[PDB]
Amino acid sequence: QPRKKRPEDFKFGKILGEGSFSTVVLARELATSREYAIKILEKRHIIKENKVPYVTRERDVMSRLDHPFFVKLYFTFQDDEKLYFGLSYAKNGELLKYIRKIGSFDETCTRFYTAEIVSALEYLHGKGIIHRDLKPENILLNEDMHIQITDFGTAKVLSNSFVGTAQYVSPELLTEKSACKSSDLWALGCIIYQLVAGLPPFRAGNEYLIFQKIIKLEYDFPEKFFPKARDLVEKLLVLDATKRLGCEEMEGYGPLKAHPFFESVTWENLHQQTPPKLT
Ligand SMILES: O=c1[nH]ccc2cc(-c3ccccc3CO)ccc12
Repeated sequence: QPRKKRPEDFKFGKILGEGSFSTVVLARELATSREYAIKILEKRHIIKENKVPYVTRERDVMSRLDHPFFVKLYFTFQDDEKLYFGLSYAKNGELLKYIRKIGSFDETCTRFYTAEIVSALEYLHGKGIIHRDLKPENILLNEDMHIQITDFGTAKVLSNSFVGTAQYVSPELLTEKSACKSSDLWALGCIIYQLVAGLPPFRAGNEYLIFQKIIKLEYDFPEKFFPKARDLVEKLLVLDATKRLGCEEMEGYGPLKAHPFFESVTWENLHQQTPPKLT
């Protein structure tokens, strides 16, 4: 590989995002003119907080991902106080940003971007990995407007430690501290609802209220909801995780990709296709 890089190799700029144990900063590599999104983590804070297992697992999962619908790790290096991860810069930002600005997607865009997410999850789960915190803030759009899914600190590599954003948490989490590939499919059913309705399916004044509706399966479809989308969503937001379309007990991604909502989809070269214009 090329020699290890250093902070001094980069012109740092704009902060792209702030996590709890990391900041992501836009950097341009001097020698190449390339722009990376560099995730910076301070060792003391990680060690103090007992996150070494999470930082490690993050780097490790990201090293194993070789697929266009995922953020790529290009390099890592380290000074005395900090860790740096050279990641793909997603030029167009969060999917949630677009949900906000156009309110919700028409059927073509829902179907295109839903399909990409399904195809991303098929690959991920193929390698025995659970994202565990899938959501519109985690799904970035590169400058071609294809998705790039990020944020793998909280991911789990198959062979129950209490993660998740409230809106997208699956029942089994609230019930057994359990998580499986189907937890991600739950999140999918939530994200789909949100693409169409323009809003997460379970919403309440606070986390506890949210968790209540979730385990009760307490949410409703607006009348304008595309029927074939609604139908698919109903086969994902199933309290029983062994009966969610797309999971191993349901015989996997074949039946999920076969679902009528995806009738017009060509799964085979999704990232070669030209994304429908939003809105
Ligand atoms: O461009 C990026 N590449 C890889 C990761 C990444 C991550 C973020 C981020 C970071 C922290 C909190 C929220 C967010 C979401 O905005 C932004 C841009 C990128």
